[PDB]
Amino acid sequence: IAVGMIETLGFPAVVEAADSMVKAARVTLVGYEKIGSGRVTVIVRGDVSEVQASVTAGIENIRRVNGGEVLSNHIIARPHENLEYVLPIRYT
Amino acid sequence: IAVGMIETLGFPAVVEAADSMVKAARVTLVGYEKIGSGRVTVIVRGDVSEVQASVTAGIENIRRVNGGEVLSNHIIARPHENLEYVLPIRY
Amino acid sequence: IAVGMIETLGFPAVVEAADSMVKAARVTLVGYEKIGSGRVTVIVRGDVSEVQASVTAGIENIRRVNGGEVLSNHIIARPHENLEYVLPIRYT
Amino acid sequence: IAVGMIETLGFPAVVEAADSMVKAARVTLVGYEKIGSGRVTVIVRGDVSEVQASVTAGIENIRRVNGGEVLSNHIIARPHENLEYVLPIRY
Amino acid sequence: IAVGMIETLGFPAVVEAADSMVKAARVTLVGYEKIGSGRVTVIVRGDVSEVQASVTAGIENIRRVNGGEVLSNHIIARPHENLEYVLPIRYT
Amino acid sequence: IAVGMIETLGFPAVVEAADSMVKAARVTLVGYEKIGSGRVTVIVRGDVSEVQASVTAGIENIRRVNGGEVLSNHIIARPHENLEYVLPIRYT
Repeated sequence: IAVGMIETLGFPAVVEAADSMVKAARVTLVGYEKIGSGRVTVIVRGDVSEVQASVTAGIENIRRVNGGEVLSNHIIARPHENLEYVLPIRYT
Repeated sequence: IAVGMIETLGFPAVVEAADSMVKAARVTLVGYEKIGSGRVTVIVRGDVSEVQASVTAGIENIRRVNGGEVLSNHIIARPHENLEYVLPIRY
Repeated sequence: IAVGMIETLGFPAVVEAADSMVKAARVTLVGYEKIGSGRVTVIVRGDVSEVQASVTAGIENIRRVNGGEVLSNHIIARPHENLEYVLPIRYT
Repeated sequence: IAVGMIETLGFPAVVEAADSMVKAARVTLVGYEKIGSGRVTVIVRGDVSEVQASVTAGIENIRRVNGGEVLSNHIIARPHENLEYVLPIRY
Repeated sequence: IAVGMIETLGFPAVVEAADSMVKAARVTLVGYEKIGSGRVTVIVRGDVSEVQASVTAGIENIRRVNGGEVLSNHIIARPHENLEYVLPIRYT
Repeated sequence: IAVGMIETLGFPAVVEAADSMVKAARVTLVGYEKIGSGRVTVIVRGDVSEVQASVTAGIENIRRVNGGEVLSNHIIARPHENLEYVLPIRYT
């Protein structure tokens, strides 16, 4: 099950990211990760083509946030099961 | 139920943002989020017109905070229900 | 009941802020908030004129701190009761 | 048992580092450490040759993360047992 | 009872600050505060003359820490009792 | 009992620091301290000459870490017992 993630500077931009992602395709938002320096990431899971659709919509719609900025983004089609136990990418 | 958000650099400005928001319209302040680098966000919920009124007043009143600064802001008229269970935008 | 707050870069300056505020007028120190980046705020409650006296004394006396810096400050005369439940401005 | 570590700026890149590491060789991902300033490290354990294979693949695959950056990386073939009880490099 | 405080960038320098302070005079180290951005403060209590002796020796000894830096420092001879209940300056 | 500490920017360099220190002499690694800004310190205890040997090896071996940087370091031969109760330099 693919994982998609968008990392933004600022929390309003991240919420737009999460909303746009779950709206644009059949993905589940499973998490929100703060790592400091104002950097925050939202994580979704779903079929690779859906997750690809989600992430693309996310990066575009953040342009509608005043003071919005995307710092990074990425999709992994088939994450190894080891990640599910160590990183916060898992269904809760 | 719409969600409105103002992110400031500095805590005094966020308090003004929160105060102004709840006073300008029928919205509820539901949260305060710290993400580091001095960045703090206040979050309100309410009808989209009320939330829109709250956020514009917040951005304007932060200007009478000594050292106050708005970094970002945003409104989502109809956030997806999934957001309620993962992000701190909930009652 | 008014709320006053002074935000400094550095913890020694914030302690001077708290001390000067409770000394200069009839206000109660109710809180100390850290939001990262070395930014720290002290919060007092009291009558608006007292809180105004406190905050003014605070900003001046921080000039006596070696390496002291005030980043921001603010007073709200009559905060909405909603704030009491979400923000740490409350009588503990 | 060797320990391998890749530190990145940004969380998405750290996920790729972790995924690539466990896929490139017989290593176990045992941890994720945040130390502030956006710096995050993933830690694996395994035989030194496997760990060496895992870390080089991690550094290489981070390059297909939009906005990804490696800050540091390192392998210790035979870390001292004292490290296991103090640092998050264990189980 | 006076309070003295030295804030450094970096943890090794704060240890030297604490050590030097308790060795230079009859003060008690009561606390260590982290506020982010590498800024850490150590806090002692004692009579104002002792506390003054402790802080000046701290500032001076930090200079033999490789990579050490003092960011700020301060003494309050008679802090208000309200401070004891809100800030980490007391005997726990 | 002496205390030695090396502070690095980045976590991989700190692990090398800890490993090199416990390997180069008869010292115990007792702690790891994060204070933000990517700054992390490892702390060992032992006889002053051993601790001196450990810290020296630590700073040299960090040159073998890709992206490794030492920000500060320091040894205190005989730390005051007060520090043991306030700072994380203790046999936890």
